[PDB]
Amino acid sequence: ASEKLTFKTDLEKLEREKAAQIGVAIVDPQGEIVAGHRMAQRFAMCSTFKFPLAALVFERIDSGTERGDRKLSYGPDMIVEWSPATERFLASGHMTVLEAAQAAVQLSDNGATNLLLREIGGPAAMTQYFRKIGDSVSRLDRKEPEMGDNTPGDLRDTTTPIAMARTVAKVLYGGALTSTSTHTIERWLIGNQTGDATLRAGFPKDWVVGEKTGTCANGGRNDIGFFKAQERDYAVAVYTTAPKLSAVERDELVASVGQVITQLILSTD
Repeated sequence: ASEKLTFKTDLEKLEREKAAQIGVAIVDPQGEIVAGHRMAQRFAMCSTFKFPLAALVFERIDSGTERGDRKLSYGPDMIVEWSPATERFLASGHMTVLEAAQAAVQLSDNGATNLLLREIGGPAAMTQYFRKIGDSVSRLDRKEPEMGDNTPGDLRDTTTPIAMARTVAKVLYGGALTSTSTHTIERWLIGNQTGDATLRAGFPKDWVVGEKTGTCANGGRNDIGFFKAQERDYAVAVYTTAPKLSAVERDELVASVGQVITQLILSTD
């Protein structure tokens, strides 16, 4: 209670001084709440949905309705803003399911994400997967990049911190995927290339951390994932809205939230 009050007060200070709204949820591996802030306020998911999308793909691999080495053909029509791996593989004419999923998770590659969405039935099928694993909140309505428009008040392409944190825990800890598929996605999250300056920059350097970032128009900056601290496993979701901050200052904001999280966790002994 005392620690939870410091958590709240310190996030409210960041919110007030950075003119930002901060949504956080921390859950244990079974989805029980450790701490939260605006945890049931809706925020645009931005690229954070690419981690659940990968989980959906591995579920189809686990079930035999997809194969990771299946070649997904495409042309230049699939290149959109921020498609670094898709652009590199374009001349070869395809990416495999697994290549696309790894680029979506680790580089946030939009073309690779849309390639997978083409294959699994689109935003509706992403939403259906959320519902299947117990998430009645998260919804994908659009492909990239327009799903990141983050029009104020729009409930399309949103989640809440608590719903997403519980989805992360379900995927990583609650048996949604085989051990092999779970480990593959865990390692992709640890080796993510886009999160060096966000949440994991605010955590102690010996905590094992893996996460997926998101950036939206109108000041969305998010980071979801998992961390292992003091031999305890957690799932975490951070969504922020800071319209007036610079991109670097939003990075710093999420890292600061990581520090506030750390101080709560360390006050469990």
